[PDB]
Formats: sequence, C-alpha cells, structure tokens
Amino acid sequence: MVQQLSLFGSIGDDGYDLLISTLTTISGNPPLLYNSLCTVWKPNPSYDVENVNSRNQLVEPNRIKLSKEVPFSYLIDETMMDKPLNFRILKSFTNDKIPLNYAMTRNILWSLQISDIPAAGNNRSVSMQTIAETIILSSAGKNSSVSSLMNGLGYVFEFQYLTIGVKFFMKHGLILELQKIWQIEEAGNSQITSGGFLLKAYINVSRGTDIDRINYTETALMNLKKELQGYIELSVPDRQSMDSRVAHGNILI
Amino acid sequence: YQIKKECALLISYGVSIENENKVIIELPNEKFEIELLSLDLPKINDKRANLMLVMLRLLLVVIFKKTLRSRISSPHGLINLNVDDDILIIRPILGKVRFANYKLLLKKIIKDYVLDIVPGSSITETEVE
Amino acid sequence: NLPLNKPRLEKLINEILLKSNLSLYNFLHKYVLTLQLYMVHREFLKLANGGKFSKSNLIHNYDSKKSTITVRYWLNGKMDSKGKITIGIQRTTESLILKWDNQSASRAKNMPVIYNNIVSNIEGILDEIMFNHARIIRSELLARDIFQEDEENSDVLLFQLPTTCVSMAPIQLKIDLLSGQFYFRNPTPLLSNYASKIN
Amino acid sequence: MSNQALYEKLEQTRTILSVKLAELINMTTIADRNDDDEGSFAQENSELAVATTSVMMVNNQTMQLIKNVQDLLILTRSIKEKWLLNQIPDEKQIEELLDNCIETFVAEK
Amino acid sequence: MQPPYIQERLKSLNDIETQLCSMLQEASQVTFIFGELKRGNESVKPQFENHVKQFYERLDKSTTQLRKEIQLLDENVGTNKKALGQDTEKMEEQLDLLSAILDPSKSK
Amino acid sequence: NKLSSILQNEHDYWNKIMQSISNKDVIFKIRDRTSGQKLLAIKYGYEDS
Repeated sequence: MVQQLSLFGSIGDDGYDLLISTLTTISGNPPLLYNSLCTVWKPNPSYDVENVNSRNQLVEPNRIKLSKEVPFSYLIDETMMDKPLNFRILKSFTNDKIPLNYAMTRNILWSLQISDIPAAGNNRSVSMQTIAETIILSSAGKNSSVSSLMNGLGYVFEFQYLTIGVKFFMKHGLILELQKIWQIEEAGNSQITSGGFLLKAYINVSRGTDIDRINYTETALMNLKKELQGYIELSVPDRQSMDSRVAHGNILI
Repeated sequence: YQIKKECALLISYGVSIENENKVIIELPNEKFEIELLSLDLPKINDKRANLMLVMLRLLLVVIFKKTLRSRISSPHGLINLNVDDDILIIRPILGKVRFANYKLLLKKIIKDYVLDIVPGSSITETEVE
Repeated sequence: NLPLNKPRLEKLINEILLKSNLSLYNFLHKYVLTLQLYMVHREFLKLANGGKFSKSNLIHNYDSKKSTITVRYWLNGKMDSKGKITIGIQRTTESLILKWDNQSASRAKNMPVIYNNIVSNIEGILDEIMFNHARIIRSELLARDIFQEDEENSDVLLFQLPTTCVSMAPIQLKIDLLSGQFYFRNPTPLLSNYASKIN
Repeated sequence: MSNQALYEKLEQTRTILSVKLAELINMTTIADRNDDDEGSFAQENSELAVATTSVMMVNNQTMQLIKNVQDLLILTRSIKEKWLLNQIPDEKQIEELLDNCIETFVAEK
Repeated sequence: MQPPYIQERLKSLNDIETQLCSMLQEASQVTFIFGELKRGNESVKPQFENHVKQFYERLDKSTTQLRKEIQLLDENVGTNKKALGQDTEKMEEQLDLLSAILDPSKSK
Repeated sequence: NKLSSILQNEHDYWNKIMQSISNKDVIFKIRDRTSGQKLLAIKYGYEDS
C-alpha cells in the first residue's frame, strides 16, 4: 500500500526525439525500454452481492488490475531484428497494428493491484492516490491458471491493453514515464494514444501518516514541473476520471 | 582516498599507514609501499610496480561502473558504498599473492611428508570456477 | 601580521585607561589566551577532517564562556577508564595548559600529566598520551601476570596457548595506537571472535 | 526575447537614418539662410547661441552614432554567445590480456 | 572541434562585424570629403555620390544579413553527456597502456 | 580614428579567442567569488561518471 503522488501530460510524436534529448540533459541518465500487459477484472454480475451495506455504504465494488511483463520477442516483427533493442524502435510504433494479437494473449491466460479515487478537496497540488498491491508468484493444481484463479475469487475478465514506452529515473525516487497504449480485442488492435505519447511523472510514499515526507515529495514534483515550463505543461488530471468503481464507467486513457 | 579507507580495515593482517600520503604492506618475504608524491638503471620489479598501478586504476574504474549500474537499476536505493563489500582494490592482489605463498608452502609440506615418504604418488593440479 | 583593528584598539585602550583606577594588561592577556584557544580549536577542526583520528577516535568540545576545551578519546573503551583531556587556563600561572584527566595518570610516577607548548606539538603530545595509556594498560596486564613479557617488542604481549596436546606456544597480541582494541597477528575465526569479546 | 531584439534593432536602424538625415541637413544649411519671403523659417537671433546650438548638434550626433554602433556590436556578440552556449546536443581479447598479466605478475612476484 | 554549422554561423557573424567596421570607416571618409566639399573645390564632387551610395548599401545589407541570422535563431530551436561514456574511454586507454607494458618489443 | 583603432584591437583579440578555442565538454558561465563577473567554466570531474 502506497500513496502515489502524480502529475500528468501528453506530447505529440513530432517533438518526441527532441524531448528525449532534453531529459538526458537534466537527469544525466539514458532512457530504458520497457513494456507491460494489464488485464482488468470486475466482479461477476451473475452473483448478487447483497453484502454491500446499502443503508451505510461501508464499501463499494471495485476493479482489479493484474499486470505482467512480456518479452520483446513477441513485439518485434520479422522486419526489426536488424535494429538494436533501444528506444529508437518507438519511432516505428505509430501504426494501430502490433505483432501481439488476441490469440497469443488468450494463450498467456503477475502483480495484483487495487486503487481508490484520489483525495477530495481543491487544496491539493498533485494527484494523491492510494494503492493496495500484492504479488502472485506461482500456483499448482488441476486448474492452475490466472483465469481460473480470478473466477475462484469471484471476478471475470473485462478488457486488456498493452503499454510500451521509456523510463527515466531521477533523484529522490522520482520516476518519469513516456507511454503508448494499445487496446486489444478479437476484432483487432487500436492505439488509443494515437499520434502522441502520454507523459506521467510520479513518486511513491510508503506510509501515508508521515507528512514531512509527503511535503518533500510535493516540493520535488512541483520543482520538476516548474523546470519544464514552456516545453510541456504538466497538470493534475480530473479527479472524476481516475475513479475505477464498477457502479460508474469511465477510463482515463 | 579509496586506498586509505580500504586499508584502514586491514591492520590485523599486516597492513599499516605511515602518513597522509604513504601506505605499507608487509609479506613474509616482501614489502610494498604506495606513496602520493609531489613533483616539488632498470630494476627487476619496475614492471611489477607499473602493473600494480595499472590494475589499481582498472579496479577503480570497475568500482565506478558498478556504482553507475546500481544507480541506473533502481532509484530508491541510496548509493552509500560499503567498505566491507563495495571497496575491493587491494583485496584481490593481496589474496593472489598470499594464496600463491600458501600454495608453495603446502606444496613443500606435501613433498616433505608424502612425496619423500611414499614413492609413486601422483599429483594433479586443477582450478574450479 | 594579523589584521589588528588599530583605531578601535586605540579608542578601547584610551577608554580603559580613562576609566582605570592593570585592567588593560588583564584584558590583553585574556584576549591573547582566547585567541590561542580559538586557533588551537581551528587547528583541531583542520586536522579532524583528514587526520588519523577522524573515525570517532577524538571528539573536541569548546566552550568560550568558560574558555575550555574537553577532548574525549577511545569511545569504545570500557577498561574501567574513559580517556578525557581538559585544556584550560591555569589559575596559578594564568597560562593555557593541557591536563590528562585520568586517575591512572594521576598515580603514575615519572610521567607528566600537564603539558605546555600545545600549539607547536599537539600531535606529539597526543601521541605521547596514547603511548603512555597503552603502556599503563600493558603494565597492569603484566602485573596481573596473565601475559608474559616480550623482550623483542615492548608493545607486544605474549599469551601462552597450547596449539596441540604437547605444543605450548605464544601468540602475539598488539594494541591499536589509534582506537585501542587488542588484535592478533593472524587471528582464526574463534580467535577473532574472542578478540572482539576482549574489545 | 529574440522578437524584442528584432524591435530594438529596428529603432536602432531608424534612429541611425533619422540622425544621419538630421546631421546632413544641419551641416548643409549650417550656412545660415536669409530669405525675404515669409515662407522660409530660419532664425538666427542671438549671435553666439547659434554656435552653441551648432556644437549641440555636433555632440548629439557624435554620442548617438557611437552609442548605437557600440550597442549593435554588443548585440552581435550576445547572439554569438547564445549560439555557443544554449544549443543543447572485443571482450575475449581482454580476457587473455588479463590472464597473461596476472600470470606474469604471479611468476614475477 | 565544433560541428560545421556553428562554424559557418560564426564566420557569418564575423563578416557582420567586419562589415560594420567598414561602414564606420566609410562614414569617416565621407565626413572627411564633405569638409573640403564645403571648402569649395569641385574636383572631388563625383566621388561624393559613390561614397554616399556605397555607405548606404553597406548599412542596409549588413542589417539584412543580421536579420537573417536572428531569423535562423527562430527555426534553429528544436534542432554531462560525455561522462556517460567518459569512464569507458578511460578504461579503454588504460588497457592499451597495459598492452604496451605487456609487450616488451613495443617499448622502444 | 580612435574607434577604428580600438575596434580593430578587439577584433584582433576576438579572432585570437575564436581560433584558440577547441570544443561535448560541459561549458557554462559562472560568477567569480572574488571578481563577481561572468567567466567561462568547464566541468571535467568524474561526478557524473
């Protein structure tokens, strides 16, 4: 469980290369390639959860995220082994098509994660969100599989998507991510972040009670934002967009 | 500076510091002196000293590369070098020399107590990775 | 060559003499002693950054109101003693003196406890105090007759230990001149463990 | 920023042109003009203050020309400085090398 | 050495201030000639037109070229890093020295 | 005349500076502690390595 303090933004791919150089001028570090695959699961509507205390609202149903890393050998087509595995490959990832299709992901079926809507009030300068996390290491039995496990808990699959981007590690534990997101269905693959990169700068705090640390984290994030003034505008997203409860449906992408 | 901080923990094995610019290493048959000096006949072991300097520089470069790799790997990890673990400069050279000395001593002991006593013994030397 | 404030000194001395009933000499002596103490503290600060005693061997605390310096050494020493030194103005001679506050040094014979010329040879005085404390501890150990005397080395103690059933051999234990922990020449893991226990 | 420098050089150039025309007309008609017609407007009423106004013109044109040229030169150097500063931009062989080095040291030690 | 683009940029700038110096010099000669023209000798009258024309054409195109340079500044935007490899190159050279030490036939 | 003589003098020093300086290197302007003016400085340490 962490308090994640975050700021968001977006950029057009035209400046992409330039942006990268500037980051290396500041951090002093080179970018590192990465990828991931997230699957979202929701409580089964076939089961009537009368246990939701309607007269008191002790709790509301929520959605579970399962993440995993996928090797690049599934994301590189027959035209791309010649180039080395570095960040420049992202320049060729502008098409809505991608080597990883629905059948391979179905064949695949980790990190389990749950979150809450950010803290209310208009006196917050950065998006503060609470995250509860655990890890699944292995399994066994006659039906050892992620799908069977989540159906045993009482959850069913809803959708999935694939993230590819680069990471920058700066001082004080600040992490800056440049991402491209591909939604995947049997109908096909569609790039929601079409013609651009999604930028997200964030820090993690282990204990929410410590307030000196939280103040330091906010100071670092606002200093970073004030450093990038004039190039990219980093902003607090909409509090109602980062809500992932089942009752109301929307997805920040 | 790294040599000073590393050798400050090797007093128990016969390594001492003379001043702010000199360190001394003693061996049952040899002596090594490392000095930082201001500018103000080819002997047998001159190449030996040049090689020692070269490998010391190489080990410092290796330390720098390890530091950079650890820094890039993860942001949270505070980069505070541990003298017992990270600083490895005189340890490999001293270990090689003393291991050679002990290998010679055990060779002599085995020859005296086994080879000279029991004829026909066959000895094979190997290194295991 | 010090940049003295000549005019301010002129007015100060003139005012003192006008209000004088002696006092000027006392003020001058006090200022000289304070300046000497301050520059001694500055020398300590310069040395501590790169000195042999940097790693917690020596700690110095300076008080301007009492104009005295307390020096604590060998923090990891529990042999019924605590290494303490006091630098301060002597009442009888009105001079800055260094006293090694130790009862063992108090009853020790033919061994000076108070030293002068601290500015010139502070390092030499510290080395002499270190060696004297080590010698006092070694002499106490010899008086207890646990370690035999080493003729070749006066700072090495011989402990008799049987390596085998018939062998009866001495082991050389030495005293660190910086922090003062006993150590063996080639300690085995058990020997190292018991040396740490001794420490 | 750069647009401000553009504008500043603009008044720099127009001021050069205007002061040039002013000193030209002043020195050309420095010979005072007497015309009986009322249309002409040239007055020299107090004799020596005429020379004072003349040296006025001289000092003004000198100071303004020198200042403008020096400002332009400093501007060019600043541009060049901005140009310079602001524009942000086998293993196996080593294995046998170290093996030979270590065996040579072991033999020589 | 610097990349060539900066080299011709600095060459153009140097040409700019040399042209400014030439403009100042020509201002000096035109001020000189106007004095004797006011004195009353008409022989150097034809030279006056040439001097004025060259002075004005030197004043104009210099500012034009400087304007072009400042314009180049407009589109040139968007178009310790060495440390990231610095240790590496140091590493390389050190081993090279070892090679020179390792081979006694090359130490001559 | 004075302006031309002085000005060509600083072009002489200017050309000396331009053709004397080589280049990758971390170069910036710093304010001297004693002088207070802007001077060119180069970072050559291993701090970032």
